[PDB]
Amino acid sequence: AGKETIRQYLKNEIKKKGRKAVIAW
Repeated sequence: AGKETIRQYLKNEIKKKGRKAVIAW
């Protein structure tokens, strides 16, 4: 869980694909 909030949840294991969750959805 991202309770380690950096578990990789800070990256969603994707950075949502590169923080794309805005660097490009």
